[PDB]
Amino acid sequence: NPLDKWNDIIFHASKKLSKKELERLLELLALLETFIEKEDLEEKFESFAKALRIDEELQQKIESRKTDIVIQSMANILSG
Amino acid sequence: NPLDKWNDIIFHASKKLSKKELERLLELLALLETFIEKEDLEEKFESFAKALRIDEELQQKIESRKTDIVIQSMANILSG
Repeated sequence: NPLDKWNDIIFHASKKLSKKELERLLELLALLETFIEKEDLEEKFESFAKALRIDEELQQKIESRKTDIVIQSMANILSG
Repeated sequence: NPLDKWNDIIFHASKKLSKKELERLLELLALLETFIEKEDLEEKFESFAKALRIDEELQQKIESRKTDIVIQSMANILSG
């Protein structure tokens, strides 16, 4: 449901603000991915990622992180 | 303009497919951020990021990476 609210805000904000926020996220993703390559960590990331299907603790940490991202995102849009 | 096409596809695909794709990206961002923390790389990432305003070469690499992300994203939506 926090994620539903994020989607609501994205799709109902002005096209100008939603576009800027999604581009911000795209750029951050690109930076992060590029950093991981620059530092040769790709295999390590991949392992760490598989865990999510099974590991309850990680699932909790990622879920908490996604909400933090949503909150920032929402703020950015409301902030203008 | 590649980014405009991404936005077009996001906002004009079914709400079901666009929501799933944006959630996929959110989860990936959360994984990446969490990984960087788990590995104590936060300061290093931050420096690497500042460069983007000035460094032509990085600007090119990130720009190429964003397009790759867009292409995958678009494919995901078209793929269903």
